[PDB]
Amino acid sequence: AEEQMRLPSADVYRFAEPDSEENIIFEEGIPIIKAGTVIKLIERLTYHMYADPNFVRTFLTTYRSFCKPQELLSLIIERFEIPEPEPTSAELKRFRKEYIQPVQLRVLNVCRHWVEHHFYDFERDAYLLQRMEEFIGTVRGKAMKKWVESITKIIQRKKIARDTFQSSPPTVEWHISRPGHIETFDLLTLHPIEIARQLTLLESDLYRAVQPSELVGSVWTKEDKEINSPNLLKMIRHTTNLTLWFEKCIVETENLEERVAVVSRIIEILQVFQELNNFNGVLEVVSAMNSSPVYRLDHTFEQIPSRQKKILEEAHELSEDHYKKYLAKLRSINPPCVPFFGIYLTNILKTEEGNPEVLKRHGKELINFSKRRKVAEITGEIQQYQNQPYCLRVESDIKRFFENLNPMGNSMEKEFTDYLFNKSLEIEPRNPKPLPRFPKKYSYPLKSPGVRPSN
Ligand SMILES: COc1cc2nc(C)nc(N[C@H](C)c3ccc(-c4cnc5n4CCC5)s3)c2cc1OC
Repeated sequence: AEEQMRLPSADVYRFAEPDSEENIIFEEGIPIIKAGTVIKLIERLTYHMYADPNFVRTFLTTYRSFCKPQELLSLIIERFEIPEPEPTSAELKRFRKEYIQPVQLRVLNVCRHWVEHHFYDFERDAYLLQRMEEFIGTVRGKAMKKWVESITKIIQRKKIARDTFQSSPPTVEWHISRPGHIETFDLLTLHPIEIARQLTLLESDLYRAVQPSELVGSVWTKEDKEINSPNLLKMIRHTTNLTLWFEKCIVETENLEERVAVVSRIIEILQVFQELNNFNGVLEVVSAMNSSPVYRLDHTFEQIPSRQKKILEEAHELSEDHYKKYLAKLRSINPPCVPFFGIYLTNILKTEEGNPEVLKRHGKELINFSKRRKVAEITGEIQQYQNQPYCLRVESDIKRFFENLNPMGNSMEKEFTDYLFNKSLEIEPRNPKPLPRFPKKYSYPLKSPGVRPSN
């Protein structure tokens, strides 16, 4: 074959090897890559024949699961440095025009996407950014000039990046605690509507901050979780803290009648979450009512009105049969919404545990890229809900109060959840032990203002 001899030799260039079942596999137009060696992945990422924006996006989202950022940069620079063949210039003019120029453009296309959509890599590693500017500095040619500028214009935008409502939002609601009196802020003293509004604004912001790479390769459960998954972990910790705070509010209210009022208020909070389509919020309340300390409180739930029970039961049924009702509800509503985040983590963990890192062919390891695309498709679903701002006014004091929630204190999670359950046994002992009475802890009126706003 003359076309293969037009390409460089194997002893001078590693990205012009023949394709086979020993180095690359395609899935069942543009071929979609099932698996392959890292060399073949870089080859197809910068393929001369066509543009592959789907593969570029998916590669750059997921590559950290099989290749370090330092390795990737080296490999795309090695790819870029295509050696010219020796002289006998008709062959050299075709080779430059039809192979070198396309591949070199495709490498810079990868660099542009890398810096525009995954600049955080270059924030985490300073030397990585120096190398990229070193490489983008030392270039040539008329066609590259535009790409070399566009890349360096994006880099300086991200250096600078380091350092309004459409309609009229509704009036902020208050109840017992007056505006400013932050010492009196609590579950029953703030207004339930406003608790729900401020948590939704907070959770919306945390949902939108999560980047796809934070979820790939289960990196949030590894040694470098705090650097690789800062927004993700912030979102999980909020959910952990809000859930355990609801549970703490209920079981530390030892008086039965006061505890009924606490539980009823949390169900009211959930009602406003569903008015707002904050599903994350709905399912935090559901998680709290189903926890071991709360779910067993039969005396408490006996006094909760039937309509409130029904609402809480209907919320639970969102999760039944692999979240069927939830998923039908989510696709049917209009913006704005906060999707339930927990399901995405569950399904990514099933993809990660359920598929192998590599595929065996003839004793050689090919990286399983279909595994990465599946994970990226799940992060794609996350992204489609990330541009949905709420027409709701921030209240900084209430925001700050829920931002600084720390129900566990200085306790570990297990010992705190053991405490909560032991507290549940104290306030409502198991049969046949009699139910003791406990004195009231609240000096203020327990009647809720309700969930209809003003006007
Ligand atoms: C399959 O088991 C469950 C079935 C469940 N079915 C339904 C319809 N809703 C569940 N959860 C919601 C969030 C509820 C929590 C508390 C609720 C309640 C209302 N009245 C009483 N309770 C418990 C003591 C007496 S309802 C389920 C939770 C389940 O596991 C925790």
